[PDB]
Amino acid sequence: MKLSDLISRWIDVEPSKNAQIILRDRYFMKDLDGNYLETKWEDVARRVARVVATAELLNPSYKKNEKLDRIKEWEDIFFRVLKARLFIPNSPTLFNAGLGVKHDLLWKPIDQMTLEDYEEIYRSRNHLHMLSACFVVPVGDSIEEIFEAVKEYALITKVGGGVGSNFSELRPKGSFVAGTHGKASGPVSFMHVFNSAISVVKQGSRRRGALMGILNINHPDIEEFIDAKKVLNFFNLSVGFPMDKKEILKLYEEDGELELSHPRSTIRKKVKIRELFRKIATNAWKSGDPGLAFLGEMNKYYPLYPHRKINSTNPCGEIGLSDYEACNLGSIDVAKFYNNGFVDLEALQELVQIAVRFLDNVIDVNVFPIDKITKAVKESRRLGLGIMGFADLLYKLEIPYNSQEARDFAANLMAFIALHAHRTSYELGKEKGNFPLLEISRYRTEDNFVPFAMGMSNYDDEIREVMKMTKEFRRNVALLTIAPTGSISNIADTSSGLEPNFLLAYTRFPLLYVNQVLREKLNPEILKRIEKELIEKGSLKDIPDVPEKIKKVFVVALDIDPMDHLLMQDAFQRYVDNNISKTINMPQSATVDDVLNVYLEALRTNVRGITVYRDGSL
Amino acid sequence: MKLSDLISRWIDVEPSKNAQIILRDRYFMKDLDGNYLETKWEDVARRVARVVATAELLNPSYKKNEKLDRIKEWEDIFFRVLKARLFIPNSPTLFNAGLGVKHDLLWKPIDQMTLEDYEEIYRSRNHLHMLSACFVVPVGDSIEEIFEAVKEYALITKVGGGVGSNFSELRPKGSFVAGTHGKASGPVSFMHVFNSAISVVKQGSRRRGALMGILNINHPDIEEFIDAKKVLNFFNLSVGFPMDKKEILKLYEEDGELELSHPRSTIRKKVKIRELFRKIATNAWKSGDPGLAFLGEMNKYYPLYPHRKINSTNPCGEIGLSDYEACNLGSIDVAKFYNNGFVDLEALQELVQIAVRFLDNVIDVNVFPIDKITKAVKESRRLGLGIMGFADLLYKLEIPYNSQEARDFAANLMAFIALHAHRTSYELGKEKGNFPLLEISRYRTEDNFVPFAMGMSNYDDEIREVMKMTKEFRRNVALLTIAPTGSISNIADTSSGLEPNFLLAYTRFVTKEDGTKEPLLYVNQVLREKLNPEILKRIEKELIEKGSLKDIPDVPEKIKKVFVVALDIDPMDHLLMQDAFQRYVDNNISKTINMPQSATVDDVLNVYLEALRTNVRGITVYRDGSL
Ligand SMILES: Cc1cn([C@H]2C[C@H](O)[C@@H](COP(=O)(O)OP(=O)(O)OP(=O)(O)O)O2)c(=O)[nH]c1=O
Ligand SMILES: Cc1cn([C@H]2C[C@H](O)[C@@H](COP(=O)(O)OP(=O)(O)OP(=O)(O)O)O2)c(=O)[nH]c1=O
Ligand SMILES: Nc1nc2c(ncn2[C@@H]2O[C@H](COP(=O)(O)OP(=O)(O)O)[C@@H](O)[C@H]2O)c(=O)[nH]1
Ligand SMILES: Nc1nc2c(ncn2[C@@H]2O[C@H](COP(=O)(O)OP(=O)(O)O)[C@@H](O)[C@H]2O)c(=O)[nH]1
Ligand SMILES: [Mg+2]
Ligand SMILES: [Mg+2]
Repeated sequence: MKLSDLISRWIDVEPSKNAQIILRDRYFMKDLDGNYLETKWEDVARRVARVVATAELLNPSYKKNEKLDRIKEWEDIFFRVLKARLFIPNSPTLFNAGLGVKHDLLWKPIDQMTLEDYEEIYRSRNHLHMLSACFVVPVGDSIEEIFEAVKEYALITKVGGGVGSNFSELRPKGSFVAGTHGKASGPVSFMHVFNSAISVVKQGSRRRGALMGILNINHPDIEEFIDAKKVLNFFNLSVGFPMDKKEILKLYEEDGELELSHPRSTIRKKVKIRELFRKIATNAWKSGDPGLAFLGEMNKYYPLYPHRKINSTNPCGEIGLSDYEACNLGSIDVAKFYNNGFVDLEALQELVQIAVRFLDNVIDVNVFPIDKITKAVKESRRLGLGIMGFADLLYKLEIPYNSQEARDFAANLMAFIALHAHRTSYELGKEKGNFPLLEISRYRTEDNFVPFAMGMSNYDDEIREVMKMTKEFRRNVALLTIAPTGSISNIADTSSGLEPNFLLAYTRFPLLYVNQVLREKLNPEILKRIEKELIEKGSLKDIPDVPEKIKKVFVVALDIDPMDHLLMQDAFQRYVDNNISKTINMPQSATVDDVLNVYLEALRTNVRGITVYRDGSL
Repeated sequence: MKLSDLISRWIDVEPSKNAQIILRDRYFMKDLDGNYLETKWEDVARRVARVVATAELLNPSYKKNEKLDRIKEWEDIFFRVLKARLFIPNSPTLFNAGLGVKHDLLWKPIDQMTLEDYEEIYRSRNHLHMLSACFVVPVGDSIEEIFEAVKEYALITKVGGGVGSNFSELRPKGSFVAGTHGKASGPVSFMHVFNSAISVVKQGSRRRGALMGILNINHPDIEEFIDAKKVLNFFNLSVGFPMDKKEILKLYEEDGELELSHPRSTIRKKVKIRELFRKIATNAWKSGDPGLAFLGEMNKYYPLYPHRKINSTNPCGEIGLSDYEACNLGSIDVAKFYNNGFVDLEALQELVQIAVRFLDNVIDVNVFPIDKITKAVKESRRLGLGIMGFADLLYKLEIPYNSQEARDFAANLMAFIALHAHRTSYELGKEKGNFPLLEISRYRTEDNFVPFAMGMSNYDDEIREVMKMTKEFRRNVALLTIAPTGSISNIADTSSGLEPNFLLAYTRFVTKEDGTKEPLLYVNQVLREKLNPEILKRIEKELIEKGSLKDIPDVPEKIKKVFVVALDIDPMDHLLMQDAFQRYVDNNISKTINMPQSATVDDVLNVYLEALRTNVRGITVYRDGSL
């Protein structure tokens, strides 16, 4: 079906009461005195679409004389997709689009818009007009650099961004400090200062700080780092693996030793890699931190490596970013593309093309707090297009999430999306200009460069042809992710990212969500029976009656075993150029060795990082 | 006697074994491998003298034909006074002088020095060559300004400076934040972040962070602030009074109210000033914090006010500084100037002269971490010349510290030092050029401006004359302080600043090798010389135990009266001695008002009230046994 007719299906479906509370609470724009300027999701869609359409003012392919018609056409299509909740950008785009701009321009009817109105919108965006969720900044090994970075953390946090750093440049605890003849405090002690700073800075009532701290497996303070969260309450922590995954897997299998060293310390030490891994797995088993960051695997597929390098991810791991790089995200609700036993690929291809342009346009109307970041974004134009609604889509297609069928479907769907996103990046490079760094990237300097592993779809040959075409034109260094969608999936009334539903019926903090696909499928009588027990047991697994069929389709996170979580992550990652947010859920009864086995399988798969969470742990 | 004759008396006297421990521990320079580059006090005096003499390269009054000779001469006199421990600069001058300079230049015989050698010393001073103890920075009401200040605190602490700020620009807790539609954390919450930063920064083993935080009495978060230290372990805290001390005393006497308010907040509150005072006194009675900072009184005597403004002190209260301003200090051991019943003013006047040139030269070879600081110091050239050994001097003169005799003597001594310091600033402005802001200062734009209150000396008229002469030539905006001298008085083997001796005797502990802790027994040297050694051996047990001579049987009354220690002296007598010095000091004064364990909160309040009537610029109290 044509997208415009899909839009018609969804556009007047009202957000749920629960989603409306969330919107009122933090997304509807208020004036300085606290009065609402927006009361409905329609108003947000209008505002955001108009602001992001103003980027077309910069399009060199439009004659000054045609610009108004073209801008209005993009506003209209952005508005309709957004109102329908077929695609939603990351929260900061929703919170901050239009800041600075006269209230009489942000919601005015589109048929009244003049070229001067759009110019005024573009000009009046203020210093807070920050629309991107993901940031990385370096923390160099000096007091100047550490405290400049603390300042950057605070500035990013204030405007609503999530920021990560690799702390491995900081010399280990005890190291000589030539300047004072002293002993260095080490990275962990400094991370405490970053945490203290972020305890007092937030985006008001809308968004607290969210941080990632990485320390590399071979740093002399790695053991202290691994136990650091056992304070650092604003940080997620992951262990960094800058080397090849294969090299580290081989070391483990051969029971080898890892040399812990640092370039500006005499502190050296040897540790058995198996012991280090067990220490990680033990802490993860207890508390869920730290995760693993396969930085080597990110750089393997980074088109600008090795003249730029990925040293860190943002807070939830989904984008690997070079120093001072930021990235804006957005997600398609693929559950809205179910049509009579199939995914409507006709309409999906159309939305992927719109979505890529929208995310690319956000770069042009985004304002960052630090010039180095503005520069890094402009040079690379990395985007993060992903999906949400995946688990609910599988429910509609009657596919169990824990099955090879599901995984082959996921690979093929992600492959389709990736083909069309990259084809769109080609078209935009031809239309608007290539990203500045194309010439020095592997898209240009190499043949047969592909930014992901592939191997699980018949789209692969077509994907290879497109990548060859982008030697010539390419708007964006990379285009895809799967994010947590912790808030936007709630706004869209759909499942989160690629995750299975955690529960089919449950209350969040008033009350209560109950899976609509299940409500629409399960016998409405055999439903009011079981319901009490389902909220009690948290699954259908051993409720009797309840058809087995409904049971096998309507699985939740803890019905699905750790390896089936992991292999789902791999199926998607083979067709994602950035990374993926995935929690490997594990039963309360899992052991430390069960965790280690997830790590070893992860090292063989194509995953770029790992997060585990053992039920009942925290 | 001539200063050269006094120098002869002291120059070959080495520091006590006690002082030598401190020096080896943190004053003797080491190479990157840790090997000692210095092993005698002599070696430190050579290095510092040579570095600071290097500033004479910039003296525009010298012809290059004499320049080597002139430089070598100041290096020589600097070396002799430092070696003798007659004058010693603040610790950071001693720790950092010569950093960046090739080791072959800092200690080689002076007769091997060429003008190329001095030029190279000047050129190779590195970014850690920081020679000043006292800093103030602003903390403006924005996330950007707050975290820029946090960084500044880390950079200053790294190089071994002590820093203060007034945090009153920060809007009170719960105030609107327009950029986020949020609520402000308030100053105290931010001060916790500064403390956290400084928990991980220090000048190696030499020196931990030392911070001052001031909040003004009409800030709406003042009550929270007053109780904040009852965490902030690197902060001293003082309450700021930017208004006239008289205005505050009058509000108190009338039992009036203060309106608390802030320019970036809508909430205002009225509080009884007596209630606020009792809150301060109760916390100080418990813990020693917060102090009082009479900012208004400091600005009363600030020659650049209101063009520039003192909003805060450094950590120990002794220098009131404008934003980004710093100040280098040094102190004269006046105990060494006793001669046969009198102070040797002949030799003291010559040393004042040398010392003011030394301190002014430090500015020229000092490297700061932040350009705005370099600028502020260059524009003002503020110095902090003070004294140590004062308590020991009184013992030698057989004057009780707790007496009008002592306070009269103090005022006269400080009046004399002030006279000849400001005279040498005149001579220096003529030789080297005036401080850039002389023009806009009250030394030019008024008649009869004097940067301190006077009123307790024969010298007042001559001081008035010197200040008039200084309308024309003046190298320095201000010259004088009395610091704590917590380390340099140890190196000099003398009493600390203007403070009385805390104890006349205690057990010192020496690391033996083998094991222990060899207990030695320290008795005050002047007491050792006056007291019959038979008696001393008899009473010293009891003297260590009781921490005073006062109730020891068969110690002569004259000895009891003269050899007083801090807790023998009542709080009013502490306070009035502070007033006597402050009348002839252009910056402020470090003084602890010691209070007996038996003092009440009412007794603390009465100290604060008497302080409002005297000429003191701030108050620190410590009640024995409170912490
Ligand atoms: C000064 C100082 C540094 N450090 C750590 C911070 C950085 O990780 C590292 C170096 O900081 P720096 O600020 O670089 O110290 P430096 O340049 O004077 O010494 P070097 O030439 O040997 O670099 O030392 C502390 O932990 N505490 C300190 O007091
Ligand atoms: C952003 C933010 C500010 N503050 C405090 C820091 C400053 O004392 C004060 C101002 O911060 P600013 O950084 O100046 O906030 P703003 O400029 O966006 O808003 P305004 O125009 O109202 O200044 O608020 C917090 O306590 N928490 C915060 O998250
Ligand atoms: N500062 C801050 N950033 C967050 C927070 N939650 C998410 N982010 C950022 O947004 C990214 C994507 O998270 P996602 O859950 O998809 O956000 P949504 O767009 O709000 O649904 C994270 O990886 C962070 O970079 C938060 O609470 N605070
Ligand atoms: N950073 C830091 N500064 C100090 C310390 N002790 C003193 N200061 C600074 O030195 C100034 C004068 O102190 P003083 O005790 O006379 O120092 P001394 O020269 O070491 O004897 C204080 O007022 C502070 O500003 C310390 O331990 N750390
Ligand atoms: Mg360094
Ligand atoms: Mg502001």
